[PDB]
Order: sequence, then structure tokens, then C-alpha cells
Amino acid sequence: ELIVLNVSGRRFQTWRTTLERYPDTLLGSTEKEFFFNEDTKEYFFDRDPEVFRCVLNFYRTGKLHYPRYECISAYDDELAFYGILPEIIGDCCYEEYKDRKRENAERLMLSFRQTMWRAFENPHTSTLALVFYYVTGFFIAVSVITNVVETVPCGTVPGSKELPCGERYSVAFFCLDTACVMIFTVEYLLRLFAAPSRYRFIRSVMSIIDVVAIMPYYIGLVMTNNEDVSGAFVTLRVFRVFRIFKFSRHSQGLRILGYTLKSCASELGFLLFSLTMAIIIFATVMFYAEKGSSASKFTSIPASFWYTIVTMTTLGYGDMVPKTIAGKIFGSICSLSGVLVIALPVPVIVSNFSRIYHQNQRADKRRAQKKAR
Amino acid sequence: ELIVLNVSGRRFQTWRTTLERYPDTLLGSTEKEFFFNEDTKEYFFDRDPEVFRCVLNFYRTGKLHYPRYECISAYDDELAFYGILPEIIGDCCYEEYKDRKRENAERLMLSFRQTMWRAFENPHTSTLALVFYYVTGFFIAVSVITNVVETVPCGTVPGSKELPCGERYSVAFFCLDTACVMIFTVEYLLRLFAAPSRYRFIRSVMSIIDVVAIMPYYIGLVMTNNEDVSGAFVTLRVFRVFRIFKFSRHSQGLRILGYTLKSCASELGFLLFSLTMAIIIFATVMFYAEKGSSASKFTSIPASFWYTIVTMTTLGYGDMVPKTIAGKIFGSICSLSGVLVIALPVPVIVSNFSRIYHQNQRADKRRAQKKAR
Amino acid sequence: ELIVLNVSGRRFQTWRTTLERYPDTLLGSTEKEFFFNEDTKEYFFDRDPEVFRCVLNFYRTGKLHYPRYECISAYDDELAFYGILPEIIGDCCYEEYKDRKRENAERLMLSFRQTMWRAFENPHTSTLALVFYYVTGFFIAVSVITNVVETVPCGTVPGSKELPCGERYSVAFFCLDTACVMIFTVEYLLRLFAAPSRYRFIRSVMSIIDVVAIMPYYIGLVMTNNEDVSGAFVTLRVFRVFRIFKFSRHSQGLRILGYTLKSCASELGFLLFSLTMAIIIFATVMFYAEKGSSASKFTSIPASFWYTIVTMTTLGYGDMVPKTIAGKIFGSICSLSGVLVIALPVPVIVSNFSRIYHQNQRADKRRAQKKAR
Amino acid sequence: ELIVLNVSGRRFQTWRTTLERYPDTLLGSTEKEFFFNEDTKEYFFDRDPEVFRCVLNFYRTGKLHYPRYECISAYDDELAFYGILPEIIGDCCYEEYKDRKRENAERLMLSFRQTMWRAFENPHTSTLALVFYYVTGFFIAVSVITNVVETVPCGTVPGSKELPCGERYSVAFFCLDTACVMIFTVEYLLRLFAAPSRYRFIRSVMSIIDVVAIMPYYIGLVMTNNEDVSGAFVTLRVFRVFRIFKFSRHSQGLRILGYTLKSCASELGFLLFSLTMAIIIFATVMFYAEKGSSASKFTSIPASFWYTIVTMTTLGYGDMVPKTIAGKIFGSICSLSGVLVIALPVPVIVSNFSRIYHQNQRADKRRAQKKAR
Repeated sequence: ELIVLNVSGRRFQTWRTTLERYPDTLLGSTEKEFFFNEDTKEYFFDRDPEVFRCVLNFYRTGKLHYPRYECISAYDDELAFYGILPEIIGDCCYEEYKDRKRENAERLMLSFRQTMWRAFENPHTSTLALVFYYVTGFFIAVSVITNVVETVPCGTVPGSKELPCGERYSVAFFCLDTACVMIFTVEYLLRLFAAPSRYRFIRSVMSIIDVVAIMPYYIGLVMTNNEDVSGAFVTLRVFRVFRIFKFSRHSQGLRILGYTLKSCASELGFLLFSLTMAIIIFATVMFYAEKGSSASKFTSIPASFWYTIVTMTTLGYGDMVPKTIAGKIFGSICSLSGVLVIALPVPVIVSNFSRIYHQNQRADKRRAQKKAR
Repeated sequence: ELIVLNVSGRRFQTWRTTLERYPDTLLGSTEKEFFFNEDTKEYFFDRDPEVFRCVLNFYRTGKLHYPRYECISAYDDELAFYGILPEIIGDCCYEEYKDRKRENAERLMLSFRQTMWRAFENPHTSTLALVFYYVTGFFIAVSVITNVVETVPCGTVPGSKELPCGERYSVAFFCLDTACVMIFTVEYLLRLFAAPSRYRFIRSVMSIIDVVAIMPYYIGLVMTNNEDVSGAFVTLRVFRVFRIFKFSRHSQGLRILGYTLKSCASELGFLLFSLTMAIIIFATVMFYAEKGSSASKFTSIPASFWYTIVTMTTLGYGDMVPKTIAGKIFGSICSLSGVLVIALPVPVIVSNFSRIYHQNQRADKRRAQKKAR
Repeated sequence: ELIVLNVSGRRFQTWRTTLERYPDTLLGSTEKEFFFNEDTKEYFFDRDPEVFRCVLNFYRTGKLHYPRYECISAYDDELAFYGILPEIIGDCCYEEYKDRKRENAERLMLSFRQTMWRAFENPHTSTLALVFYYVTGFFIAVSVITNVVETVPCGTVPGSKELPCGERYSVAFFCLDTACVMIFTVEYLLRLFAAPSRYRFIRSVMSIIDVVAIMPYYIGLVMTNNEDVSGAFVTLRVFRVFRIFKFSRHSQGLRILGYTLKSCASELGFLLFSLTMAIIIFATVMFYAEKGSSASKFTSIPASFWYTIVTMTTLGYGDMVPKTIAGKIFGSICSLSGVLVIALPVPVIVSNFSRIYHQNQRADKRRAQKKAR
Repeated sequence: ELIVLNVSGRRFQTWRTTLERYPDTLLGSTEKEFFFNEDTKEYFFDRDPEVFRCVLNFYRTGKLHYPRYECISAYDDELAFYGILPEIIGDCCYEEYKDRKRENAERLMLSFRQTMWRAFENPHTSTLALVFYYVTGFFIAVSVITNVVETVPCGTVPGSKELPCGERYSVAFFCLDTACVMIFTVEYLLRLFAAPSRYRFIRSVMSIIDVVAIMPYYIGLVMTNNEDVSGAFVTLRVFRVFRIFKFSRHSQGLRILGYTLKSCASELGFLLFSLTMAIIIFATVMFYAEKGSSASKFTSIPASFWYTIVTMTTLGYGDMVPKTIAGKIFGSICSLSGVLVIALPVPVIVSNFSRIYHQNQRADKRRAQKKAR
């Protein structure tokens, strides 16, 4: 019999023979008979009249399709109402289904201890939180500036030789360094004592940055100039520039950049690999071409790595240049090849950066909008 | 009872139990009974038969969705006809709703005084407006060219030493400067006297540009060579190049560029910040690597700022180059890191520029089309 | 009365009061009564049942909307069937209408004389056309190569001084030049005699290129070395490189590039203007900063144009570099500003180039497909 | 008679006169009478009620359109059910039809011998396959590193002169080279013996790479230092860098890069051509401008090729720079023109690379998903 379905007034009609093709759901089985007012002998359904279309099209073909325009939320609701599973969705239209679900998910995505642990993360909530955030971000800048300046040679001092400031006003800089390092270590200990998951903290990246920015001060004390060689402390002063990364707490762009750098590890690894092999190839070619010349600075393939990496980036210092015909031809080819091989990661990197940036933008916008509701 | 809705002939049907779920609108309440010709006992409605679908889907689920394709103008019209609010729109489809409304809004976006104030802004309307616009844009070019040329050393003059023109033909250039500055100040005073909101004018950017382009002439008169030091007037001649920005009135690209530069202040601030910290990091590394060398021009970290900023931009002058292995490795890394950190703002900047450009294009097109209607 | 419209079986229904709102078309007037079989008292219409929706929505609101998905061809057909005009389309959805019409239009876009004029343009049709096309494209390459080579200094010739080939083997190169120029002029005269619109030819760009590539040979004969100055013939040998543009007939990329260069004249003009003013500003700043130095090559603002244009392009030769603090700061700013101002035209230029390229691609594809039908 | 079509309950209605316009399909002919239960005198059809719309719209207009949103799989199914052909699809909407079909196709896209031939291609299936894959990828790196290092001049050896390692420890490097080449040739012979289509193998690119990476060893043995000139063996050591391309088996990025390089041969050819002609033009101009100068290194147009190719790439070594006014103007123009002409292929190249990359990504994702079903 031509069983008729006036689903919310829209009248479809089909043989029960095909309607029973898969009775392991609402309409195929016999529990739909609850809505079966035989006053009309039609299964009058108060559901959407345009999602049932895919239902009886499934019962016709054997698989259900997925149209584009309608909100996938109502789609999922109505397919769940009939007890049909999104897994059964034919591969005719399946990948954009996953796409829409993914982006829909992204759209819809204590007395003393927790007081501190909520003041630290969210500075704008409290006002003591700001007077801590800004005062600990000011000393970072102070330490950065004094580390930069302790190297400026200033003061002609005719009585003695020419000296950099950092070793002329020794204690005046030692006190600045000690003050900023003491504030750093105190605020770090307050980060620690207030961290609920004290093991998840030590394992985090920010704690590593903080401890590696602090230690070059104490290690400097244990290694006083009595027992040291002036080539093993340069590393300490170099590591003392890691206390510029503490701005990651105050800046959002830096954290977004870290996120998008770890999000693109595979393309970056391939960039490193392809760059390495291009450098080796072009360095071998340029070395054997420019091997014998007047004062050829291509003394070795390692010594040609420098020329190759300077040319591939279109830097072109000009201290190592070819002088033969083959050297010129292959330097020419090398520049273009480098331009090509370096322009591979840049697109996806900047795309991911802009995407994460605007995603956080719209996320906090929608969050404020929903909390203002 | 299965209340039936032949809305413009399309027949839906639902229980009143769910139809009364929210009677604070047209169909839920009892004022729809005006259209209730019980000659059919159906609320015959002469509205669109495909927007009512979302209505009764709201009355089913509890929230209404937003389909894509149909013009949101008719959508808003028909949701207002039923007295339902766009605020109630579920977050299932809400952000593209705001999107469409925004871009729809962008699409559908006196005897003597006002005579001058309408001649000034719109030069093409009158014809005296052109004979003022072009004649005041010609003297800008004259002043630019004479300021450029007053520095060319021309004239061998064997009897005396070698002189630049600007100080050989002193009065011949003084007269040009005076003429162009007098025209500038007169037209500026006419801008002022004709400005309805004389306070909004002085506060504007164009008035600032004009006054800072004019003052270096009068200040030059008060500071005659009797009481001056030749190192405090160079600033005056430098400021005399700001009278090239007056082309902002004649050019549309310059104003669009200013708009898109102020529209992207946050990305630009982050570019400045990230560039600063990258420069500091790489300058510290390169200074401690290249510290001890034959004639190492890395005498200080400030002195290494120059190398770092020249390398990060792929400029590569070649006057400061590393000479050790570590210096070379880190200059290599520095070039790539700079290429990366500089390619972040460029995409969004050029995108916004093209967008504003074409937006003004299509805007004046549609304006002329609507005025020709 | 509730007049009912079972348009192709889809039943709408409306009052005649609103149906008569605009009787200057098919349904508003009374000529629809032809399809009015009062056997049903319903205007039974065999048209699409989903374009009539916009019709009665117009008769409701007062303006008709334009949905996205359906082919605008059928849309135009059915709106013409009802005698309604696309002009009346409300601005609610009007610009994408023009968009779709435009791209639809782009999609659906002799005994002896005409024999030659069809052989010339389409080389692949005939086979004599190829033996003319390739033989006249071979002599272009011959002339290019001989012009390049006549300058190579080759032949040590111990008995005499060092000479370039072009003046050592004088007649051997004169004969090559004469042969290629004679073939050029003969084929040009055949272009002329076979051109139907002989005035549209002389006015074309290709004819200009051909005549300016030919004349430097005859003008060279009238200006024999008896009456000449060796500084007025260098221009002739320089112009003799315009006969490399004749490859425009054999290459499609060159013609596409010319099309996209003339298609982007406004952005190119603005690039030239903005570049000029940036150069002037930064040249003034760099000149007044670097004015007084040891051997400052910033002798003049014109002399600083060179530094500025070399820095803004990230070229960085390194022959003119700043040496003061202000010079360094402003060269640093200049590099970034140039990177910014040069990256404005590049996007739209390459986009237009790729677009025209692929448009011609798909155009000849669809043309071959339609001719194979 | 107004023949009515309640296709799955949706009621259309049309005259048979137009229904017989093309009786060479299901509905036009008389075999539809099978579904013609004259209990209703309507051809009751259990098909989709929204694809039949295009059917009777074809029977109205004479051509059928193609709407966007619905899955083209069901579209093709239902047009095949009525026996209508996609060829007949009017050009009103035809190209996006081909588009959708193409991307749908891309979406839905032994005892001893075959044991080896399945171990080789798929290393992750077996575990002996890994112990072969990694052990043969380790010796590639060994050979690369030893070829690079045999050129480093290391060992001051005061008793004798300065020597590179490769000729100081002769046999110690000969043994490394022999070992790696023997492993290479053995694994290559196992590639061969296990290849089912032994002719398709030798013709492949990987076999060419392997044989050209191996032969420079045996040819080195036949050409022992007894009968050789030291300028004909440098080519051998240069070719010995092709055994770095064998990483194509271990890397996926390299194979994707080869695919996208051969996929873009036409744009690359045009890049080469346009670059060549730009170089010739600017070299001629720069040569005739800079011809007569103090120590002008523009001795010839071939000698100016170097300047032109260094400037067009924004490399800017600075060893050849112009010194006249015309030379400067045209070098300035040359830099911009090169930036333009080089930025043409880069977009499409990187786009194709990212596309192939992500296509393989989603392809293996969907393959694993389908095999997990």
C-alpha cells in the first residue's frame, strides 16, 4: 500500500516494501505507530518537512546524502530523532560533514591559594592583580635594558683606558641585576606555591623559561672569578637574554606565535631538510666551479656553505662572489632556487598565524557577548 | 487539534500545544485570529512559504536557525512581521547572521560661507573649484621641487668655491619660497573661515599637516642668522618636507593608505614589539660571538643593532659581516627569522588596503548608479 | 477572494487586492486570463514552482529578492516570462546579481587577400602558415643573438689592439643584419597589404613595434659615418633591442602580460606616485642626517635618491651606507617602508595575471568542447 | 489533459503536449506507464521530489539547469534514473558541473619475488622492511657526509704542506666510498630483480637517479690516474652529489615537490623565457649606458648579464654597480621589473605544493578511516 507521510503537512508517499528496508530505526520499525493516527492512516509527524527528504532518499537509494545550506545543528537533531547515525553517511558527501561539525564545535567551544592562582592568570579581574602584573613586567624591561647597556663603551676617562660601562660601574650594575633577579625568583616562588598541579607547572614551558632566566645569576655566584676561564662565562651572559621571553605573559602575540610554530612542526622540519640538501648541492657545485682561482675563498665545501646560504636568501653581502663563468651561472640558479624553496613554509605559517589570531579575537568577542546575555 | 497553516498555500500542520509554547509573538498569541477565516479553520497567511519553516522549527526545537541562501533582508522583514527578535537566534547559526547584516549595512551605506565649504571638498562640482584645486596643487609641486633643487651643487664659478644653488641664488629661491608659503597660508585661512565646525577643523589631521608645513617659514624669520646655531635650523629645512603631504587632498590613494594604516594599529604595534625583541636577541648573540676579532665592528650590542636590522630585512650592505663560525651560523639563522617576523603584517596590510580601495570603488559606482535611477 | 495559483502543481494563494498592486505585468494585469481555466478557477501555470515564490514575495513586499543557488539563466528566463524587469530588483540583493550576469556573459562569451589574412593570425590552421610563422620567428632569434654577440670582445689578434667582434668582422655582421631586416620589412609589408582595416593596423601596437624595430637600420644608412657624432648612434643600437618584442606574436604569455599591465594602469600610476614621494621624503631625511661626514657621498638630495631607491628595494649594494646614528635609524625605517609600499601592487598584478591566464585556458577549452559537440 | 505527477507526494502538473517534447527518455516515452496506477491517473513516482523540478523545467525550456547545493551524487543517480544524459546539460550551468564531478572523483579516488616487491614500496608493513629502509637510508647520509668532509683542509702536518683530508687519508676514505657504493648497487639489484615490470623500472626516474649516483664510482676505476687529465674527473666528484637525491624514497616532501614541479612545466617555461628576454633588454641598456667609464666592468653585454641577474633578484652583491645617471635610472627600473617578473610563478607554485600536500594528507586520512570501517 502507498503509505503516505504528511510530515508537518508536507505529503510524501512510498511503498512499505522499501520503507521496511532497514527497520532498525524509527520509521522502518513499528514504534512509529505511536504517531500513527489512523483517523488519516498517515503517520502525521511534527518534524521539519525538509530533513525527511534525505530520510526517504536513504530508504530509496540505500544511503543518505547531506545538503549544504541548512544549519548542521538541526540536521544532527533530526537525524538523531529518527535514530539514524552520522556514521552511515555515504562518502558521496562526508568530508564537508566533518568540516561543518569541526567548525561548529570550535564556535560553541580558595581562601589564600586559589586567590593567588586566579589573580596570576587573569590580571584584569582584580586590581592588585594589575599592580603585580605591571610591576613584574616593568622589572623585565629594566633587566633587558641594563643587560643591553652594560656593554656600551662609555666614558673616555683620560686617566685610564677605554672601558665598557658594565665593568666600570661594577657594583652599580650588580645591584640592578640582583634586584631584578630577586624579584624574579620571588614571583616565581609565588607562581609555584599557588600552582594547584605543582607537577604540571614544573613541566610547563613558562617555568622552564623562568628557571633558565634565573639560574645564570646564581651559577655566576658559584663560579666566582677565582675559579673560572673567561670563555666559559660568556655563555652565562648570553643566556641572560632569555629573560626577555618572560614578556610571553604580558604579550598575546608571542603566545599565539608559539602556538602557530608548534602547530606547523612538520612543514618546518621539511623546510630545514630541504634547505640543508639544497645548501649541500649548491655548495658542492660552487666549490668545484670556484675551486681554482686567484684568492678563491671557496677553500672548502663547508666554506661554501656561507656563500650558498647568503645567496639563497637574497641577502648578498658580497664578500664571497664567484669569478668564473660556471660559478656565475650556478650562483644565478642558486638565488632562484633558494627563493623557491624558502617560499614554501611562509604561506601556511602566516595563514595559521592570522587564523589563530582572529580565532582568539572572535572567541573572546563571542564569550563577552554570551556573558552579556 | 491538528491546527493547519496554509501559509500562502503551503500547508504545514502542528498541535496547538506546541504552538502555545511561546505566546509572546504573533502566532503563539491570539491576535493571529484576525487572519483566521474559519471558513477553512486554518490561519491563511499571505507571507512567504519558506520563512515560516524556521518559525515552526523554532516552535518545535525551542530555537530558530538561519539558512544561508535567501536574502537576509526578506528574512529580517518576515521575522519582524511575526514579532520575533534576532537576539533569540540560537548560536547554532549566529555569527554569519551578524556577518550578513554587517555587509548589508555597508552595501546600503549658504550665501558665501557654505558656497566655499562645498567648493573646497568637492572640486569637480563647480568649475571655479577646479581652478582653485589645480592651482593650489601646482604650487605644492613647485615648493617640493624647489626644496629638492636648492641643495644641488651647480655652478663651477671658477672665481669662488663650489656652492649649492640654494645659497648662490639666495633671493631667487627666497621669493619662490615666500610665494608658495603665502598661497599656502591664504588658502588655509580660507579653509578656516569657511569651516562650519571650526573646532573640528583645527583638531583634524589635515589642519595639523598644513600648519606644520607652514610654520617652518615664519619660525625661520624670527630666528634670523643673527641669533642662531647652524645645528638648530637643519630641523627647519627637514620639516619643510612635510608640505609634500598636502597631496593628500589631491590623491585618493594616500588617504586610503592612511585609513588602512590607522585601521591596523594593533598588528603594527605587535610588529614593532616583536621586531624590537628579535633585534635585541640576535644582537646579543652576534655581539658575544663576534666580540673578539681582528677589527670586529661589533664593538657593542647597540653597534650590533645595525648588523641585525640590515640582515633581518635581507638588505645585506656588507659593511658588517661575521667572521667566526658562530657568527656565521647565527647570521644565517637571523636572516630567516627576520624574513619570518616581517612577513606577518604584510598580508593583512595589503589585504585591508585592497579591500578599502575596492570598497570605495564599488561605493561610488553604486552611488552614481542610484543617482542615475 | 483568495485567488489560488497552482503553478505547475505548487499551490500558492493570495488576495487579488495585493495581486493588483502592480498590474503592469503578466499576473497583475488581465492577460493571464488566457491560462485561467475556470474548470478550477485557478490560474494553472506550467512554469517553475520555485521562481514564482519571488514573484508573489514582490507582490507582498513591493520588491523582489534574488536567491543564490539556482542558475541565473532560468531566473532571467522566468522573470522575462512574467514581464518583470531586472532593473526593479531591490538593492537588498543587487550587486551579486550583476556579478552573476557578468561572469555568465564571460562564460558564454578571399581569393588571395583573406587567405593571407587568415594564415597570419592563425598559424596552426594551414601548414604554409607554420612554415611562415616558424621561419619568421627564427630570424628574430638570429637578429637578437647577433646583436648581443657583436659586442663580445673576442680575438686577441696580437698584431693589433683588442677589438669587439662587431667591428672586426664588419661586413660579416652587416650581412646578417641586412638579411634579418629585409625579411622583417617584407613580412611587415605582407602584414600591411593583407590587412582589411589598413588604418586599424597602422594604429595597432604591433605595427608600431615592427616599424620601430626596423627603422634603426635605414636611419643608420642615411646617417653614414661621414656626417655623425658617435654619441647619437648609440641610441640606434639601443633601439635595435626592440626587435626582441616581436616574440609577442609567438608567445602567449607576453600578450597576456601586456593585457594585465594595461588592465592595472591605476594601481601602477599610484605605485609610481607613492614611490616618488617616499623617495623624496627619505632622501631629504638621509641627506640632512648624513650631510656632514668624512667622505659623505650624500652630496645632494638627488645624490641621495640612489641610496633611497637601493634601500627601499632591499637591494643593498653597499656603496652608499650611512655612518651616523640618525642615518642608521632612518635607513632602517626606509627599508621597511619600501618593503611596505612596494608590496601593494604585486598582489593585484599577479592575481590579474593568473586570472587572465586561466580565463584564456578555460576559454579555449570550452571552445574546443563546443566545436566538438 | 493536465497530467499530474505526484512524485513521492509532491504534486506537479503539466500538459502532455510539452511532456511529449522529447519522448526518448523515461517520462517522455510510454514505458513510464508501468508506474501509472490509474487508480489515481497520476504517475506516482517514488523518487526525490526536488530533482524532478529540473526535469520538468527541461521539458518546459528545452534545457535543464544544475542547482548548486545538493550532492551531485544523487543528482547523477536521479538523472540516470530518468535516462537523461549529463551531456545535454545546457551551458547555462556546465563548468561547475564538471568541477564537482572532478573533485568528487578525487574524493572517491609471491613466494619470494612479490614478498620483496611489497616490502620495498611499503616499509611500515613488515619489520624487516624497516630494518632495510633505515639501514639503506643511513648509508646515504654516510656517503653524503664523507663526500662533504673529504674536502675540508684539516691537519697542519708541519713536516709537509697543507692537505685536505680526502687526499691525506686516501684509503680510509676509499673504503667508506666503496662500502656505501657496494650497498647501493646491491640494493639496486634487489630493486631490479624484484620489479615485476622490469622495463617500467629502468624507464623510471628513481632508477636513473640510482644508476647516475652509482656509475661515478666504477667510471672512476676505469679512468685510473694513469690515463686522465685532472679537469675531466672534477665532473665525477660533482656527479657524486646526486646520491643525495636517493632521499626521495625516505622523504615525502621531495616527491611532492617533484610532482608539483612537473605539474607546473608551462609556467616554469614561461618564467625562463620572460626572464631571459628581460635580462637581454636590461643588459643591453645597462651596457650602452655604462660602456664608457673609468674601470667600467660592463665590458660586454654578456658581462652585463651578471649585473642584471644580480639586480633583478634583489641580491645586490655590489661588485658591479652603475656610475652614470642613466645607469642608475635603469638599474633602479631593473630591480622593480625583476621583482615583478619573478613574482609570477611563485604564487601558483606554492599553491600547487600546498594543495598536493594537503590532498595526500586528507587522502591517507580518508583511506585509514575507510579501512577502519
